[PDB]
Amino acid sequence: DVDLAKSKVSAVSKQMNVPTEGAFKKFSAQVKFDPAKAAQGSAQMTIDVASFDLGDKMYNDQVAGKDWFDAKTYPQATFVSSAIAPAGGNKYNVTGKLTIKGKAETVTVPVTVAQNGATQTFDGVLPIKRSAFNVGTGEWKDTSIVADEVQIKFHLVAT
Ligand SMILES: CC(C)=CCC/C(C)=C/CC/C(C)=C/CC/C(C)=C/CC/C(C)=C/CC/C(C)=C/CC/C(C)=C/CC/C(C)=C\COP(=O)(O)OP(=O)(O)O
Repeated sequence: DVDLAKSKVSAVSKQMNVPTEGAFKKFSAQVKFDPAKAAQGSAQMTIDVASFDLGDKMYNDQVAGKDWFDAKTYPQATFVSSAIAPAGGNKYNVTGKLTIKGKAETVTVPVTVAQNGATQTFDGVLPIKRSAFNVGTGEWKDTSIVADEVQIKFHLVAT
């Protein structure tokens, strides 16, 4: 499987002179994938949500708090695949369970895969609604302040 230092998971939000992008500095992931048997593959990711870095300590503290991630109550977010559907041209629709702030949803993410030497790379973007996971509640429900749509971007490098 993977390499954190070589890999990146980020989230892009809007409001609306944006992107505002933050990156999770601590996560793990496991991938098992052979394009000759793609549907037999699997992947999981576990993110340490308190490691989310927007490049600003006050923003980082706010987003860790109860109305946002509530990182003390829910320290991790997870994705676990259940199916992989080839989409043609090194693209695969990867379906699985995304759990954020203790709320689970089935999601399908388009992933592009490349191999070069002993390295495999997995790139994709998953749009979600933060409200679906109750991320940014209370006064932060107002989507004229922070948009509901958040794009989760990942670049996973294995071996
Ligand atoms: C074929 C194969 C095997 C492929 C591999 C498959 C594979 C590994 C796929 C991976 C797919 C996925 C889903 C990967 C990600 C996995 C996980 C667990 C993702 C969860 C990440 C996560 C916690 C996402 C939630 C992100 C959210 C909703 C973040 C909130 C966004 C945020 C913090 C916005 C804050 C806005 C900011 C910084 C400031 C606002 O400032 P403000 O005060 O309002 O300014 P003003 O007042 O001026 O307006």
